[PDB]
Amino acid sequence: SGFRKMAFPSGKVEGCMVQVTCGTTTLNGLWLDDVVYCPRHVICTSEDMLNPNYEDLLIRKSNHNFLVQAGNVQLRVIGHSMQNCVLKLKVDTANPKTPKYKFVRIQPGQTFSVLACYNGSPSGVYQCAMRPNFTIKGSFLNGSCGSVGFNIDYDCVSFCYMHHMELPTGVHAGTDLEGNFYGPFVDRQTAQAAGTDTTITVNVLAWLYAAVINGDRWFLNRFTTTLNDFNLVAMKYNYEPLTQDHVDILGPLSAQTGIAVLDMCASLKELLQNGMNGRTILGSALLEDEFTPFDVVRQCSGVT
Amino acid sequence: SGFRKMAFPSGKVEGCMVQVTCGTTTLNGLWLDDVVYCPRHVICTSEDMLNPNYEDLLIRKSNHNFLVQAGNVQLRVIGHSMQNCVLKLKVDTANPKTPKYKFVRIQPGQTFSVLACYNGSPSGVYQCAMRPNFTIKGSFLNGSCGSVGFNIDYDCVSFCYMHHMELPTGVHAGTDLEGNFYGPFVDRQTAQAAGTDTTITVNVLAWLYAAVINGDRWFLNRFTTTLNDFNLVAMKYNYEPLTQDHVDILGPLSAQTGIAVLDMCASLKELLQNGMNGRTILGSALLEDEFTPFDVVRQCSGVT
Ligand SMILES: CC(=O)NCc1cc(Cl)cc(CC(=O)Nc2cnccc2C)c1
Ligand SMILES: CC(=O)NCc1cc(Cl)cc(CC(=O)Nc2cnccc2C)c1
Repeated sequence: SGFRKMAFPSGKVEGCMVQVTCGTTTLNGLWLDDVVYCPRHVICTSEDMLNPNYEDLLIRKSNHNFLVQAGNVQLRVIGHSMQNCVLKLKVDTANPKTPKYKFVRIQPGQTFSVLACYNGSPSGVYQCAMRPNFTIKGSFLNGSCGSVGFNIDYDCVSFCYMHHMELPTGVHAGTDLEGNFYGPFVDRQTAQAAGTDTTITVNVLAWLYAAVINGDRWFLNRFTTTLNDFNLVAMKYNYEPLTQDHVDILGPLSAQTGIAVLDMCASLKELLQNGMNGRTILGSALLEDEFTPFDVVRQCSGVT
Repeated sequence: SGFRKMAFPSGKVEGCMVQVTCGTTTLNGLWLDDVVYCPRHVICTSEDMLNPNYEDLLIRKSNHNFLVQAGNVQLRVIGHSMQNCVLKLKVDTANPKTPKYKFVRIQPGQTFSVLACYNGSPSGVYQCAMRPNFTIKGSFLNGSCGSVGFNIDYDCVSFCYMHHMELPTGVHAGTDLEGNFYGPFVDRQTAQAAGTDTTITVNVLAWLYAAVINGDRWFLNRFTTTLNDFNLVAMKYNYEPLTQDHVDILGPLSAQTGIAVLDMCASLKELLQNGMNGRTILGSALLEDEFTPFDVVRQCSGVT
């Protein structure tokens, strides 16, 4: 028993982290096979960052201008190319620690582990979610760019995120491993609207199932609701509309606890309308939305 | 910016995890050098666990009865011994992935990362604190015994905890790497009083400094307090008494933000007496006590 915001073990990813330096800028790179992936703003100076012409900036750079260091050993760069907002640096050596991996574009509401890195070295690992507005509420400082988000299935690391920037609002923006930003964000120092964020309804319900599994049951009630009535409440409280697909993904949790999804929705409805009344659920005084139904099942069953 | 419950990167510890089987019981072991450390209840059966005579149970076991598997390879056991509540299995091979390490007995209120494991394989990593009552509020299931807690300083892994059991109250108990339980707990199936827990006052103040650093300042007020007046409030709310040593450890955070410790105590006092009023601090609706002042400095400065 017990429920924690658990991250995947970071070992397979620690072995891929490298430091990439170009000109005066140093950030993190991801070494998989003979390729190092890193944000393309590594080629910019502070003056360049207001409206950088990346194509022009990259033209002034040669393979020898990108300094890639893995721990203490220097990697030899034999090719460079830009794909969307990432640079792909071909190196003459395949990373001997390359795990089985995939590049995936996660959906908003999905979660992943982030290995925060500075100068190619890891500092910590934390679990987070891609917000409905495509930002991530992370913990990142200057030099953390190039840190990656990932998931792990048995032996395969699915890389889903690469950190690029912090918005003026303190939230974080980045790309998939093909360099496509999640959201409307561009890699330039300009005003950027993050957009209205909502609460991940299906995740809150999953976390309510995790609470029941771990003995926290005070919020269960004698009521039920319908998808339409629950969605009127979700609208009022900036919760994502719950769909039949969400109800279906909650099936395993509904089967394990014997609490129908719509009965759990009525608990969520009462909690939204009345609050916690000074009480807690799984050590939290607010409704947690950074656990997917899959995360709850994985943690409550002990999948390694 | 941003503040997260961040764990240390788990790689150095993943490389030490092994599976230990004895009789019908399988749990996790920690392979450092030519020694595998694991909970001594690995030698018990379910009937034995009510009042096990460990010395007698271990006498019926030989080196060949302890099956130690590292990934997919079997380790040869050449010695076995019991030290307090841990078994030390000498193996004929030193772990090639043994990091630089120390065995440390952490103090209550200190934090550490836990690498939860099942059958010698890691499932996740989370940050937690040794509660003042010497329990840990973790996420552990059957088979997680032997999972370890640790801290990392540059290249040295300080092992501080080994998971042994779950109390009937759902909280977790375990030992240092010498087999000494933290707290009054014994490794037997009996009633065990966890004892009154308190809130780690110095950690809440550190987290209040982290909040100011990251823009959350709504709780700052026009008031100050004294150590004695603040401690009367801490008593009333089951908060640990704040001492001059705590004030001193908060010095770096006080220097960085320019907010005197006693002024921050007056903010904490007002928050304890009036609550959050439906607001949040660093995404939390309650006062967080699982970040030490050192954790705050490390995260806010990006130490790798
Ligand atoms: C406001 C802003 O940062 N816009 C321009 C911009 C656009 C890009 Cl592609 C990159 C950067 C640097 C950057 O944001 N780094 C960073 C990352 N995470 C935490 C803290 C920092 C300082 C800056
Ligand atoms: C109530 C109780 O567990 N007492 C006896 C006892 C004492 C000891 Cl040394 C060990 C065990 C097993 C045990 O608690 N395992 C476990 C660990 N973490 C999470 C879930 C589980 C089931 C059992």
